[PDB]
Amino acid sequence: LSAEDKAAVERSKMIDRNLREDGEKAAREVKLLLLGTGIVETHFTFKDLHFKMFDVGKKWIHCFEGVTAIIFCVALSDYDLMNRMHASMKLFDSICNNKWFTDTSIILFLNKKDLFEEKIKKSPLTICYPEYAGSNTYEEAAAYIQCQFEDLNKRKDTKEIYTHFTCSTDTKNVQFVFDAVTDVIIKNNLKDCGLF
Amino acid sequence: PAIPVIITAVYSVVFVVGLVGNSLVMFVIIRYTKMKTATNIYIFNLALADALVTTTMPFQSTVYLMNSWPFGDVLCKIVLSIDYYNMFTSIFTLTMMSVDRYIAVCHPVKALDFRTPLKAKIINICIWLLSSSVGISAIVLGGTKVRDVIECSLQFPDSWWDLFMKICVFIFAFVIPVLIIIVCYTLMILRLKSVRLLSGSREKDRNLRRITRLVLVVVAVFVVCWTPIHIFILVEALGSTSHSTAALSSYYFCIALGYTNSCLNPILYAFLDENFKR
Amino acid sequence: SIAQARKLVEQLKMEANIDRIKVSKAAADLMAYCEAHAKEDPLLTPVPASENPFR
Amino acid sequence: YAXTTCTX
Amino acid sequence: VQLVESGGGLVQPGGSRKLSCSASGFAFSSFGMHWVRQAPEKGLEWVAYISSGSGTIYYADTVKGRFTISRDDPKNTLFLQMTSLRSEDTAMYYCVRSIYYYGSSPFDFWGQGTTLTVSSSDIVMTQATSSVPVTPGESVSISCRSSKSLLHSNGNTYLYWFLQRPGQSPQLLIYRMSNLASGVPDRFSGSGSGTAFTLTISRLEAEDVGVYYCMQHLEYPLTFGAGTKLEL
Amino acid sequence: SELDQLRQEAEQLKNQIRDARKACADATLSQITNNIDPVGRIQMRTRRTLRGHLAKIYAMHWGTDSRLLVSASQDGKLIIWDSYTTNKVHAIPLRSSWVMTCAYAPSGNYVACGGLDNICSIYNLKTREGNVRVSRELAGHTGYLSCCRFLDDNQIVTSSGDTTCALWDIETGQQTTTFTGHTGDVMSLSLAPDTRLFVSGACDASAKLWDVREGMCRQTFTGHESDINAICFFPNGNAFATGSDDATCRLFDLRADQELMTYSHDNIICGITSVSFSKSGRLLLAGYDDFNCNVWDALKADRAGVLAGHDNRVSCLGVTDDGMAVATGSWDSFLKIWN
Repeated sequence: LSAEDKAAVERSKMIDRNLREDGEKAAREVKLLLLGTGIVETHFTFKDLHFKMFDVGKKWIHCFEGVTAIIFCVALSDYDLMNRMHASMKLFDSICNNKWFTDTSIILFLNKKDLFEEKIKKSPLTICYPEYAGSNTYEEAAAYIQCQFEDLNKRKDTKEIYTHFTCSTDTKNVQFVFDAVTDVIIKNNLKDCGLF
Repeated sequence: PAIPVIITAVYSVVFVVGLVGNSLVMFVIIRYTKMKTATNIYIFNLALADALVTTTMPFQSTVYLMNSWPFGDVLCKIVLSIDYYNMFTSIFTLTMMSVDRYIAVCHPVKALDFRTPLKAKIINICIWLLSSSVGISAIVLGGTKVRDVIECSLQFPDSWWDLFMKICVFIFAFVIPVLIIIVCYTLMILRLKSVRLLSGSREKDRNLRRITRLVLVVVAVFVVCWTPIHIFILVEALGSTSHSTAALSSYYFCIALGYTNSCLNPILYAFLDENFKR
Repeated sequence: SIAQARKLVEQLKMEANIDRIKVSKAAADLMAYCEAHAKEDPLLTPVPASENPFR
Repeated sequence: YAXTTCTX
Repeated sequence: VQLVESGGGLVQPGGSRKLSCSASGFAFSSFGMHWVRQAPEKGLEWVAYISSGSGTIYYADTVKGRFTISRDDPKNTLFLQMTSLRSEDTAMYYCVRSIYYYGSSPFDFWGQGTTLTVSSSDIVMTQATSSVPVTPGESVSISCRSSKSLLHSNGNTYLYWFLQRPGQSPQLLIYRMSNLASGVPDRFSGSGSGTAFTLTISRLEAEDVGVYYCMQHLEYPLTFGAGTKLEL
Repeated sequence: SELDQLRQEAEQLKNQIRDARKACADATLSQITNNIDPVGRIQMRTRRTLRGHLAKIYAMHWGTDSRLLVSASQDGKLIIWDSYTTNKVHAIPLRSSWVMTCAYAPSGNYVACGGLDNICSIYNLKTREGNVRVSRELAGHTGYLSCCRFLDDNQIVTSSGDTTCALWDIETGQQTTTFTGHTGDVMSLSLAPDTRLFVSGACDASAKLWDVREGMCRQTFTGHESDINAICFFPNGNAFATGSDDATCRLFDLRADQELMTYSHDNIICGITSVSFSKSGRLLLAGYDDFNCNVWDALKADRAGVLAGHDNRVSCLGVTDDGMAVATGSWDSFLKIWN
């Protein structure tokens, strides 16, 4: 090699070590896709895990095959307000029946619990969804909505659908995502060990 | 009651199987799989240690053919140090594979900052050096003693250091690795039994059963292969002779069981590996 | 709407009245280009070591 | 076993 | 865009001094840096080199064992510690930035220079012509010869053409032949092969007077030639 | 009454177009090239492998010197490589890691990228400062930017997910020309060798030939049954090729205004992610979802399919201007140069 060639190789090695340092820094990070100009990136940290939430809302879904999880948020009270539940279940079917998304976990947040509890005492489900064939109580209707969402998953042996209910005066709504991400990381570690 | 030549057939079969398996394993890690992951570094080091164990068992075969040592004193020292060194490094590599898997499961957040090929290289170099200590300690202490016949043993002054060497080998070669492997895989499977993404369904329970079956297989192979050799060594070191004959000859077979371990680690860590099957 | 309907009435009306050549001599021109420049295609004719060699 | 230790 | 030198002055023989250079206006940590002398009436001579990231540090054989070149990247400074000074070392020192990748332009910017006075194999680069009288509007050719071929197996010929105006630092004109440096007018052209090298100026102007230097970059003891003087 | 008349006029215009198409075709290209020498087998080999990363590699681009290469990855890195020596010349951090395309200026002084941020970022490579600095952030698209191609150091052409192409001046920062007419998201561009025309492919299963200095759609090509993902000009500028999600490549002619070739297979139903021609045609290189690149004879059926070394799908592929090398980038964080 010439003198300038060796100096160029030294520059390339410096770029190599900078790239490796950036990769080691970014190996901690966790990417989550929030569903429910450009992207809206929100970055926070929980228990030595840096979470990046990309608020974005079938062609842009081909840019997200490496995400750790999809946080699918559903407001329940839209049952009492074109039905929004039908669009929500069509979107959930689209996000679960993808060929490239057969191993991506979904954290299903169900908000508006108090509003749905208030609206279920006076307005029954038979005005909108009369085929459920159940009681009008809070717990039974909440379980019916949760199982109606969960039954839409086909071949539930690779990924798992996590259903949580929104809470305010606590931090368990981040702890649920932490537990789901920990399970995803465990499965990826077994994949890296060549043992799963 | 005589098994004179079947043990030589066992040694030849073990030689062929070990050479073929190890040649396949380093062929995979040379031609196909890059060293960019820690598990590949561990598999390659274990295969190298198994092949180095494999290189010495023809010498065991020619000692067990006719009852002498037809080699020099320097060859005796080299063979003894290589034997002890490679036994220790194979055992410690199995132990560190167990600790790596336990870290990957039960400590998953920290594993992202631990399961780096640089740290795998650091751990491997430390294992190699902390066995190089006893390797040079067997260089300095080996030799041959005239009995008639010539034995290829450790030449202690004047003896009681023999018992201390056997106890040290049994403690830092059988007990500590078995307990580390048992604890690590037990806590690993116990943590994996309470993981939602890997249990619950039928295929998920099949995957958990497959993982647990491979775990019990590798632990059982280690215990079965390394139990009777150490047990017979300590019995002879804390007994009062025997009726000779078969009580020596089966000892040769006991040695074969140790080499059985070197025949199964390429099978139990590369043939059953998920990344090597793709 | 009304503006969209007006622009749909306007349209373009210009892709219809273009000059089209026959597919046969277009294909003949295409294969003539392939035959003319075939000598200077390194991915057709292999080379011993052009610019990216090995040890 | 004994004698003869062992060679090995 | 600025390299300001400091140090200098009068120093007794056998003493030591600490030349410093402050760099500003450019990404200093990405550049390799050079120290080059000029005697009070003679040509330029290379002294020291430090790479980007301080991986590689190279010296001249005259100053080896007595000079130490270092850099402080976070405060953007180059250092030359000179111990056991000699009467041969009375000179004006230049700090040169130098970038290295495919298509780069090394030795592109030169500092002002700092003067010190001490009180009382290698490729030979030959410029057989000096003190060429000339009038404006005429094409001028300056020749340079090398002891060994400057053509590498990469297809690159590492010869560099610099111009030093009266009372000014050297300015890079040509870095590889027929690669004109930035800010240089398109009347300077470079040609040659192997041993022979030529710099031609088509329509000479009055700002082109001064001393012209050819330097090789094929081997690490970088060597200049006694430059050719163009005067009116 | 207006809607019925509009539908009747559109139907009769389409029928007249189809009647012009039918009389235009008399003999297929397969009937002409049935008596020429078939290219037997191309045995490409990986000469160099550009490595060091874990994030998936999106679109790459070559230089006009056939030496420098630019690659964009999901880790927010634009790396400029020297393909002869495997050295990385430049590493450029990106503000947004969701980059979907990159380009290299024909002069070699600029690079461009863009993606889900709806901005085309232009970076200067030749600065007195010594580092790469952002020259411009072209904003104005209302969808994700999918392809960008330089015309010179003054103008660029971009395609986006808002069914719209644009021609920008990179000093003023404003859209000089806006190309509309697609009904789906356009995701591929190809500039003509004379840079007077370009061609685009959208989600509407359609390709469109646009005039740059006139600002109107010259031609519309209706081939495939699915989304058109890649598009590339023939070297003579009179034909182009399209890859789609229907596992079918298609070669169209501009002057004949018709489809000529259908490159199909009965072994995989994997879509085409990238197409490029060689220096003389005769090799349509298509990357698929099956981790492989197939080499088609552009005038016949399949020839090599030999580019087999890639752990994940070949996301991008490009051919140098001198035709020596083919560079493929896949999702295994690896660039490979093949010859």
